[PDB]
Amino acid sequence: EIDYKDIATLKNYITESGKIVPSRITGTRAKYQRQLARAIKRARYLSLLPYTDRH
Amino acid sequence: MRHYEIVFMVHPDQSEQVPGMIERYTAAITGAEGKIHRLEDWGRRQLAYPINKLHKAHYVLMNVEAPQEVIDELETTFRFNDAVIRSMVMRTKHAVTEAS
Amino acid sequence: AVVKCKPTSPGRRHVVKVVNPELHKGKPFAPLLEKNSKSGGRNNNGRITTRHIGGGHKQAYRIVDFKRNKDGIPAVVERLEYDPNRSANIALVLYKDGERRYILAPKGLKAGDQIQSGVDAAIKPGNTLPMRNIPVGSTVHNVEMKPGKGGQLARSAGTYVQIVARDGAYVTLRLRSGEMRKVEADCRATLGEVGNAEHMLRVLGKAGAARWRGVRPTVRGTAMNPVDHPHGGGEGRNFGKHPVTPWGVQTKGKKTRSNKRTDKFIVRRRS
Amino acid sequence: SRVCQVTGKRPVTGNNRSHALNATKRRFLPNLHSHRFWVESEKRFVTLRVSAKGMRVIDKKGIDTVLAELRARGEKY
Amino acid sequence: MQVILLDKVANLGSLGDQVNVKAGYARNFLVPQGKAVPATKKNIEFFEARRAELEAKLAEVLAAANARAEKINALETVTIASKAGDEGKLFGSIGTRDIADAVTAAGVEVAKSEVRLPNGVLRTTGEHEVSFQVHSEVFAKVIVNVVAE
RNA sequence: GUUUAUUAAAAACACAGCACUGUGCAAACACGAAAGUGGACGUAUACGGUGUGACGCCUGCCCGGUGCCGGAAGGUUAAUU
Ligand SMILES: [Mg+2]
Ligand SMILES: [Mg+2]
Ligand SMILES: [Mg+2]
Ligand SMILES: [Mg+2]
Ligand SMILES: [Mg+2]
Ligand SMILES: [Mg+2]
Ligand SMILES: [Mg+2]
Ligand SMILES: [Mg+2]
Repeated sequence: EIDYKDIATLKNYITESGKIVPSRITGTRAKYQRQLARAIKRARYLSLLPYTDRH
Repeated sequence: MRHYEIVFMVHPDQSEQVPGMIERYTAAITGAEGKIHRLEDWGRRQLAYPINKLHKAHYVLMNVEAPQEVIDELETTFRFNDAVIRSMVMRTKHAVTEAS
Repeated sequence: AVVKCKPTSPGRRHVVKVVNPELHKGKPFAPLLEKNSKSGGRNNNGRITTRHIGGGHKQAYRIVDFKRNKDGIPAVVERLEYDPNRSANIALVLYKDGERRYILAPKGLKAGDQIQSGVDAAIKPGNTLPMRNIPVGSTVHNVEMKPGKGGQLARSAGTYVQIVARDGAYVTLRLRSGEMRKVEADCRATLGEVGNAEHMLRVLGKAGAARWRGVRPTVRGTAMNPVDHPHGGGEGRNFGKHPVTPWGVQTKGKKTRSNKRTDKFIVRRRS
Repeated sequence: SRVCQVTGKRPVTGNNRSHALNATKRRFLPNLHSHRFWVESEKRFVTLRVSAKGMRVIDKKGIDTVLAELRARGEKY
Repeated sequence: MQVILLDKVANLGSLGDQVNVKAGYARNFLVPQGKAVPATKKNIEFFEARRAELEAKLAEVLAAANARAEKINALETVTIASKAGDEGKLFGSIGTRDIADAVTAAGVEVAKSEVRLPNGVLRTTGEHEVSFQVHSEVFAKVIVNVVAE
């Protein structure tokens, strides 16, 4: 359901240095976090999101 | 005969050829009884990180439904086309036509 | 395939053969053959110039198209056949205009496959294009040193050349030996590796096997007398000398290349 | 035939002497080179086997005068 | 070497000067060309009688070249065809001979040796600029475009 | 299998196999004052040299000496000036 192109919402679940925020903090469900991570990694590959703050 | 989602970024200097490539790629699938369910030209966008000493790329979206061979034979063309860099394809179960 | 012979007799225990059922069992293409005679290592003066050459089975040369200048005419692989003159096999191709030629068989080529040569040819094994149009990082074989001169690199059974960089009018090639060399982008190359990669797994098994292919015995320098070889003799087995060639040049380490003409194209040596 | 076509220089034989004055026969041969000189009169390039000294002779006398001597000697060029 | 210049040379000197140069420079370049001749008493007297007309004649050669340069410059567009691939990438190339023939075809006769291609060999489609050297002191320019189907 | 034709046929030589090393093609190398020729109408799964000598289990330590390879700031150093 979570789409990697839905780029506006992705910063809500990543930090400044590109860290993926853990579910314990964001409170997202386990199922959604798994697909969320896939979306984030997918976006990073397309240069839509940064892997880290250093490039 | 499955649903596919195709994203490919081209060299910014080739921003004037993107309409041509879309027609050729669309023609190839439509010739094999396929049909395009979504087409979107996202324009030149800022890259999150540089690729090959390059910072701006032209983004487009292409969600299609076609047989195995036409995408498989389309991938090889993507490889040797220097204009396009870092293309991706995906598998989907249902056709989607949203603005996104 | 590689088959180990059963030890039915000495000289057959250790023999390992390379069997390719796809090779043509019949006679070669007669109009594309010519006679080549054995020299025995003798030059025009009659002196033995290179040693350990002599005898062996009679062989007939076959004109192999090393240039591949037939541009824009597709051809079909008629058959693969054995080539006594080289480690690799040769694929007989038929251009649809009615002309037949011999080419080195690539890794995956088989009878009936489509092959095309030219600047606009598709990127498939067996197709010949200038390295200018060939994408970088692609494996190629039968590379020409000069445009139009014919391929001279990666002609052996399983050899190949990797295109690593393309800068301006020159392409840097990773040769099979490990040395990096610069060649003009206008030179042609054939996509894909050379076929019959199992040629290195065969074992002759017996002394006569080497003789069949014109390799005469090699005599060690230690067993020589001082007059014949620098290693000389000595009562018993005495060496006490730095190893050298039979003409006194030090071997086993001494660099020998002295070509100042083309060291410009050698970006990096093999080691 | 390592002979200059202009000055007629040919290899000559001498011996090289070491510090102990040992004499071993040797040969002195000229600085012949293959060079082509334009003939301003005939609009064509002429190539002949000449030495460094011979080139200077052509420089001083001129190519046109030099080829005249070769014709007199019957040497083909 | 001491030589007599028959034409304006870029850096060595001007017409009629007596300036020494390297033997190789005069032997292999100036003498085979018309730029200069060896400096000897024989030619010096011949030069003096020939001095008046050579200076006058060399003025007409660059005048025709300048006139021919304008004629070349008049044809501001030349169209050539070649093997053009996808996204305008040509598999082949457009050599100096190809561009030379185009200008003479229904145009002005231009030698193959006066075409200048500093940016390369025009291996890409579109329109590019090519320069010619009709004479040592004149220039010609024109836009050249290649298209094919 | 080969060898001292005519006192030595062998444990000697060769051998398939193994290893080191050279060689990017106008290859190294070799015969030639040179042209040229062989290597090879072959192209590093190729070719030359060297040692070992099927196969099986293995092949330890030492780079001071000699040789080779790499670098070379410095010292010393030829013709020439
Ligand atoms: Mg040998
Ligand atoms: Mg051996
Ligand atoms: Mg003995
Ligand atoms: Mg002893
Ligand atoms: Mg006896
Ligand atoms: Mg006996
Ligand atoms: Mg032994
Ligand atoms: Mg040991």
